[PDB]
Amino acid sequence: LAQASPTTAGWSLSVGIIMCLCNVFAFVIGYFAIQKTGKGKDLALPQLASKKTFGLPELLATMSFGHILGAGMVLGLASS
Amino acid sequence: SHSVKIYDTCIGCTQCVRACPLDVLEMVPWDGCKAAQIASSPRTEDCVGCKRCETACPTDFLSIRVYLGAETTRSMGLAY
Amino acid sequence: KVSVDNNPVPTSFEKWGKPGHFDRTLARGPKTTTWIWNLHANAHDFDSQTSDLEDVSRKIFSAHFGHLAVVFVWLSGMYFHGAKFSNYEGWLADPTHIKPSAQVVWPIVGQGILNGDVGGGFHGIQITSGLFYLWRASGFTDSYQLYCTAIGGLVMAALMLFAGWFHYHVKAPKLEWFQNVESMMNHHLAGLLGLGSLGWAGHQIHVSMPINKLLDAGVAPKDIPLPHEFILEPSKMAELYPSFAQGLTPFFTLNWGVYSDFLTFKGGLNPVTGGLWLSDTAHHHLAIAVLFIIAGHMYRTNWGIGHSMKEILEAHKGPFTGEGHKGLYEILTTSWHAQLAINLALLGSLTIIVAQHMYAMPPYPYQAIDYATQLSLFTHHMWIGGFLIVGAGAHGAIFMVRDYDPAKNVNNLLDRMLRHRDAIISHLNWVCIFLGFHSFGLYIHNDTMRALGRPQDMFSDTAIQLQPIFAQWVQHLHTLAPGATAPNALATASYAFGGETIAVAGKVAMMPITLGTADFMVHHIHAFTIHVTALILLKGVLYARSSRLVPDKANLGFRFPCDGPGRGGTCQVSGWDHVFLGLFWMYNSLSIVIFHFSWKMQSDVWGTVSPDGSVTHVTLGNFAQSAITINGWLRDFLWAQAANVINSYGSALSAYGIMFLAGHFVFAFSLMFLFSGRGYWQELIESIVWAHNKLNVAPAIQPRALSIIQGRAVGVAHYLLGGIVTTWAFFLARSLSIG
Amino acid sequence: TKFPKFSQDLAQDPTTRRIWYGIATAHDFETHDGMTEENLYQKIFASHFGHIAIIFLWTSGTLFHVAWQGNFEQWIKDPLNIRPIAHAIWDPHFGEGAVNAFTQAGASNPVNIAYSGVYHWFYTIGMTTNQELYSGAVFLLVLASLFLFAGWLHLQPKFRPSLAWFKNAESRLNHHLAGLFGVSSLAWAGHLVHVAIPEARGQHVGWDNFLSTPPHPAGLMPFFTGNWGVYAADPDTAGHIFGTSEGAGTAILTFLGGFHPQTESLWLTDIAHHHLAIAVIFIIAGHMYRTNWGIGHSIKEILNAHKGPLTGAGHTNLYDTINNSLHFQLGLALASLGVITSLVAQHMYSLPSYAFIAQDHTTQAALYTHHQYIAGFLMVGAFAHGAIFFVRDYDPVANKDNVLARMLEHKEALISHLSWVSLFLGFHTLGLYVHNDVVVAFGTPEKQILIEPVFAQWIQATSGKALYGFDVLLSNPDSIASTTGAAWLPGWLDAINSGTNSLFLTIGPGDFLVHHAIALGLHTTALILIKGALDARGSKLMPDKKDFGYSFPCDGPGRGGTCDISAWDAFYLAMFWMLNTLGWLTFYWHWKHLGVWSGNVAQFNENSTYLMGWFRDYLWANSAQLINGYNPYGVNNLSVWAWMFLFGHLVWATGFMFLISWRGYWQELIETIVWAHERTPLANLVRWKDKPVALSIVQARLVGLAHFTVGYVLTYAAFLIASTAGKFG
Amino acid sequence: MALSDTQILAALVVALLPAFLAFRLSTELYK
Amino acid sequence: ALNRGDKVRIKRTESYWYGDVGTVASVEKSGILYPVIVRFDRVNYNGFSGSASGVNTNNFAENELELVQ
Amino acid sequence: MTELSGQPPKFGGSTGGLLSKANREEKYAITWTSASEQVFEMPTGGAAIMNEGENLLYLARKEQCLALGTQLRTKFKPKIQDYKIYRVYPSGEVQYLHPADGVFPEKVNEGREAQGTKTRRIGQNPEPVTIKFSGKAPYEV
Ligand SMILES: CC1=C(/C=C/C(C)=C\C=C\C(C)=C\C=C\C=C(C)\C=C\C=C(C)\C=C\C2=C(C)CCCC2(C)C)C(C)(C)CCC1
Ligand code: SF4
Repeated sequence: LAQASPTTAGWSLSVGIIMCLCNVFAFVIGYFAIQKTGKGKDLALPQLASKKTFGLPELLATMSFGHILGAGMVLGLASS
Repeated sequence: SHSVKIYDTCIGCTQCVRACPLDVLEMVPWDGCKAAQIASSPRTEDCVGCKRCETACPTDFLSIRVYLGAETTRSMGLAY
Repeated sequence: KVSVDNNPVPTSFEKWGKPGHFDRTLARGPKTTTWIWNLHANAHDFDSQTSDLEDVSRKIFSAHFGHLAVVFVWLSGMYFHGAKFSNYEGWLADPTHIKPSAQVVWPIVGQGILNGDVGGGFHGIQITSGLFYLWRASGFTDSYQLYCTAIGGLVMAALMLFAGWFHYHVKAPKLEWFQNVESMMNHHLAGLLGLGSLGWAGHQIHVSMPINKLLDAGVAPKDIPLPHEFILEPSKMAELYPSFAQGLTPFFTLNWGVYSDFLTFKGGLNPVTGGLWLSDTAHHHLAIAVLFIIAGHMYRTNWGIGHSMKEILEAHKGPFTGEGHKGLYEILTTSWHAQLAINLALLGSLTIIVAQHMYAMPPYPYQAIDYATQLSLFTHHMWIGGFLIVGAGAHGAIFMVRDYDPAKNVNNLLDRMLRHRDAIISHLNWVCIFLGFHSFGLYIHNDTMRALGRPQDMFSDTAIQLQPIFAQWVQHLHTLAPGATAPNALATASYAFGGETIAVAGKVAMMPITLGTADFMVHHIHAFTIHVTALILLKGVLYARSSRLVPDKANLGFRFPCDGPGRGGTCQVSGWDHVFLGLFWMYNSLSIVIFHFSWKMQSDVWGTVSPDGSVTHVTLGNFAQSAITINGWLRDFLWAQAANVINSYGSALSAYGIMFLAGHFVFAFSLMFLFSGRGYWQELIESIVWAHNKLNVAPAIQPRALSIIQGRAVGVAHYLLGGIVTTWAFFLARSLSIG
Repeated sequence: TKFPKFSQDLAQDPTTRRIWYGIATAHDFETHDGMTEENLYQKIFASHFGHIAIIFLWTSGTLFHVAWQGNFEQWIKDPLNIRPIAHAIWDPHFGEGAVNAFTQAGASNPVNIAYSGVYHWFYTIGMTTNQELYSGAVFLLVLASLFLFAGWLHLQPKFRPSLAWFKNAESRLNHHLAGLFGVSSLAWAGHLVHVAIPEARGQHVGWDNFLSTPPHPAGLMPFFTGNWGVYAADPDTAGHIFGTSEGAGTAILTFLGGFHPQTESLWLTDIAHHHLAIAVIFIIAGHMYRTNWGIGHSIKEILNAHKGPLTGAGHTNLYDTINNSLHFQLGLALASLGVITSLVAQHMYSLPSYAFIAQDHTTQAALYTHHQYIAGFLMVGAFAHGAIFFVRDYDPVANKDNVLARMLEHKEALISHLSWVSLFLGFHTLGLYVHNDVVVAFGTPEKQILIEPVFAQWIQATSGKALYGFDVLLSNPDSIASTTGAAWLPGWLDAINSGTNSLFLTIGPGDFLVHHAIALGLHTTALILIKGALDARGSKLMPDKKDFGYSFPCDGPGRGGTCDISAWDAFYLAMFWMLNTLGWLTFYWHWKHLGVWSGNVAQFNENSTYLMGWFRDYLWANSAQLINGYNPYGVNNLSVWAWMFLFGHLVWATGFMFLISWRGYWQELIETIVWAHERTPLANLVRWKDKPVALSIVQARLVGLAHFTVGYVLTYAAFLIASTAGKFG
Repeated sequence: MALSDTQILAALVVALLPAFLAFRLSTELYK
Repeated sequence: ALNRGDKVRIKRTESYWYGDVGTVASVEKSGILYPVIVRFDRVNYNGFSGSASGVNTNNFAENELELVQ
Repeated sequence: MTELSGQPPKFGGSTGGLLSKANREEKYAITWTSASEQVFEMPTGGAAIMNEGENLLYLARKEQCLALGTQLRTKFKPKIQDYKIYRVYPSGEVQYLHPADGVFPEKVNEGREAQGTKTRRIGQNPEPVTIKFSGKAPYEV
């Protein structure tokens, strides 16, 4: 057998140190990846400090990238 | 040289000189047609035998005829 | 961002009268018989009829809708043929014993002799396309479901026809919806290539898994009911595979380890049925689904994120290249022909990939039982690929003739191509000479040495060896790979690379293919023929615009025969005739590849296996000694395997021989068109006209000769069809009687 | 000057087409510049003597080979079960397996089995030793040298003949009918009387005894006074054995007919009497015309007085055309040679005149198809030269309202009706064959169409056969022609009704069908050559055909397209039809005699009606011993035939090269190759002196056709010889 | 029966002269 | 000599239109070489390879035509 | 005739152009005056950039030069009718070709003779046996 054994979401470490910081890194990338952000259909009117400042499609793009990158993190990290 | 002969049944459509891409035909005055112009070939030693001349004229068995005789690399169409 | 127009060209019936209204000189009438061929010639060349891209592109869109309609009619007809007038249930009750059949023949003129005893209590003609294995893999067990598929396909073909009529006659979009190629790319990677992958992943997980998991055990097809009572009742999934009972919770929590019970990485083949594991294909389709859905987020369409093609094409420029790829976006979003060449070339190579992956790794169950379906499927996909790739060459050439603009491509890549076209043709001629002398020369030397009976200086295993060490090394690497560098694959990728013999009920499925010196020389023959075809099509593309034989040939067009007997003679200077000879080279190369395929797998991997462990090939292993030469190729493959073709008469296979003789007749009739010119028979036709004028039964439409390019077209068509049909007759006649 | 020197038009260009055309037109003396009748006829006469020299030297060479390296006398010791030898083999590339597989027939060096059939010829004339064959070789060698010396002698300025000497037709006809055909046949008849008959009966005639020994016990005076029956007194009976005297009389001239009961040959007494009679009839026929005596005839008077009421002008002023156009008489001569060689081929298998030639089937088959291919070649050339005559030498004002003017007037109806005959015959031949094909494809041969060739059995029965039972006018004694009392009736009636010879074979429906196929090939090829000739001086596409000459590429893409319009192109499309009709003939003949010689005539009587047996029983099954000339185990004596078979196949495809692809693409390719030679380093130090170019259109068409022909004939010859030797070794 | 070497040389030396006089013929017929 | 609308038959024998009839179109001034322009209903061979239509009108003289009406 | 004043066009050079016959036997040249700077295509392959004023370009055959000339007539919206054709020899001499009179042969100008103009119909050609064994041919006479 010897397959790459995964674990369930422990909801104490597997979601916090793994993919939340990955979403943080996705926001960091979204600060320095998209050359042109704010012209979507909805402009994400409730601005904030550094989280919901640019726009809706940038937000969904960087959150989907955070999801796929954290999924890669938790699959390729656990049991090699 | 590819000898070219033109006979006395020319109308004067001037397609005959218009079609040849080697600038060998020329259009000369005359008195036996409505256009008062018969075609002529004063530079016969630089036509290659492409025979587009024989396709140009719409008269029945057209006044111009080309004949393939003694060939020269000048009139054979080479770049060397 | 959509933009449409209402009622651009209304429907009528009057335009069907007086045919040929699309052109300006073909509308005067049938003043000569060449007008009929001119009508049939330009009936689909919509680009030269009109000027702007608008109306012609609307015509293209409606033409695609018509093509989808007609292929849907064909598929519905095939499904109904397999449904009502076949032996699907009787074949499905058993495996290797009964040959399947999907066509009946009316006994009218003695045709009942053709309707032979296929087996299993039926008289008809044997199927070879392999649709039965597809329907068993999908999960078809009842005729009413197939009838439902047929009637649904027919009615949605009618739907497609109505959609095409609407999209051309009522609402036609502008240009602006078409050049938005980013939305095209995103939706095609996303919608077409992704949703189908997810849908078949669901079909394989829900339907194929339990149907095949109970069908391999020995359960009769009429015992279990339909998949819908499966999908209603999850307890059957739970009792079959205990991973279903955990729900979709492990998917969302990313604990995918429990899903490995039905999503596997087994690899190899299935020893029960000879096909691939259905769990492997389900895992495949889900993975490629994820890959394409990710891939469909490349490009900028309306929300800032993504990429634009103009910027990325400007972004690449080299020290040796110059200004770079500027100008590709305009010429490739303006001219349809360039994109057609691209898609046709990649579709042809993709079809070659499809056949080359079918033969070695049989994906469908019970395919490796009968060799006829395997061999016929492989060669048919290869022929389709050859046709498409030569057409890609043709349309690249006609793009360089017609739609190329020299102004907007200053110092461009195409400028460099037309700049060193002489160098490219030169060095490709040199490699052509190299592979010509050093591959066929080996066969001439080998035949000469065998003609003297001195095998001590021959090219064989028992002589001077030309051993393909690279292919053997890669085969050994693939044998060693699944134990070391592929930790999550218990079996191999395939046994075609190398491994142990995999058998099936009664017969053999696939053994490792040893590669001797004969295969080395054959592969060199292949590379030589592919190089020749690439040479002729590449010159036909590059020399299509200008040359220093005739510089103004682009002003004439693409389809012109010659430029007179001057310059020594200019017959077949245009790119059309380059394609006209490229078809012949395609025919030769693919004839060689399918002959090698048939003989190699009739000699090495097929046959009858004994239970003690020994196999027995039909040709008793002669490829290592008789394929090295060429006279042995003439006798041990052609004469030896033609006997089954020419001794099947009065039996159930007389039709294959009749098609064989008719194919030789069609080949011989092609020489009509190839050899002679035009004026000879136009003169002969004129003498016939005088004869008919003597009877005063002269036709109103004046009879004329076919044109020169028309004669070349009809000639290459007849030669190619004759070759294809006689090869098809020989292949099915030999590989159906093998048993 | 530069080669070629005979035309300044071909010495004005640096292209390699100058070299190709200088090879091409070296025999077209009319196209040469500064050219008159005198110079032309002198080169004619020189080239004729050179050719006769080539003929005699070739005969001397083959005779010397069969004398020296052959196995003639060991074949004299037993003449039936020993294969002859052509010559030994000197090739250093032979491995020892091929040496063991080629050294046979009692030889010590590797040899080849002779299939030319000259062994039976030299046996039936009586060349009983190798020294005599050496004497014959040196005799023809010095005779060839005599023709060389005379050919040089006549080209001196003092001995150059006049124009009128070549013009004198009547003396030529009288001489060639009398002093060429008559006295030579008299000499050959005397050779059979005094050499072939005694060497056949066994008694020796040497080079010192012939003047002493008489050829008959009685003298010349019974021939003189009243009784020629002394020479027809004691013929060789049916119990005769060759080379000895039991059952052998001493008659030299008789006409008992039939065959030889021992070896299936024609009696040498028949040949001698025949040659003598033909000598008499040609010597009588050689005295038609006035030459220098005032007695006889004139060509002009007989050819002008044959007028007509609705013919037109009859044959007026033709003498001025035939005597002043060499192409016309060349076409007539080649047509006569073609038909006479066809008759040679088709009479040599049925009525052979050599001992033991009816047993060695390989030589018989090879000689038949040899002379048949020669017939096809020579007489399609006759048609081509007639077309050239219409191109170059027709005279409208000299032949006004002539018969040839009528030919050019009704050429349209002539071509139309050749076409009608060709289409009718081809439609129904193909339809009959494919209906038979489809019917036997379904396993019910009772519905086949087997048309009995009733007229063939009718002429068979009226020629002597009684098997079919029609018994009309010859086999029945009730007719008035049976009780004629002639001296050929018992031998002929024995020959027809004996089922062991190839004469007047049994005829079935397959012969009817294949004869219709042959007549189809005839009519198609005739249509091709006739429209090529009769339309060489006018067409509504191009009536200026006489201005351009005979062989020109095209007349351009104008007027709808003019490719393949010359009469040369008519010959081009003609040659394939000639080869096909010859092929159909030879396949049918070879399969029928394979069925007869094997004894299984039923397979030809049944399988020939449908294509299956043509493609399977003959074309597939007889090729099995062909291809096994070299198995992976070992080789045998059939290696060279199989390898030449594949060689001819490669030649066929390598000519299908030029027969498909035309010039312009090839010109672009070779021009790019010239660019490759230009800019490359360390290769500009040498430059070509003759410009390279692609071949012309007409030359490419010619080389493709020539390749097609040589590959075709090589493959067929190899298959025929190898299969016939394998089946009946 | 048996052949002799002198016969082969005699044939060769009588066959030399047609070659020489044919060379002379080809020389004279070039004009 | 011939007037407009005459149905006239031609005898050049060096043309494609031999043994044909048709209607004369126009006659120009005297002293010209070929005055008689005739209109036919058939078509000659004129055109490039695979052309749709050729020509149907040519001019000749009086001394080779034959009026019929 | 003195010298060919101008400038080579702005081009990257092409390897499919001149060969050894250019410096060996003869080669061609063409000059024209451009109203404005634009882009054309050079008949031996590729696209070149012309400049305003006089431009000098070299070729090896008459077909290439006349294809280029017809391109400068019937491609650009300001029509160019100022192209002249020149041939040069390796001995250093130059010769003018076309238009020799100064106007195109499509039209008619005076000061010119007519040659190769036989006053006979198709069928009035002499029939070949009256030319048989003479140095001429039916088309020549
Ligand atoms: C191209 C041409 C030509 C032509 C040629 C030729 C080729 C010819 C021919 C022909 C031929 C190819 C012929 C043949 C023939 C033969 C015949 C026609 C026959 C017959 C018949 C009869 C009458 C018979 C009789 C008999 C009988 C009954 C039987 C037995 C025998 C006898 C004899 C007895 C010429 C040059 C002139 C001119 C120009 C054109
Ligand atoms: S010959 Fe014909 S094409 Fe030429 S100018 Fe005269 S009428 Fe016009």
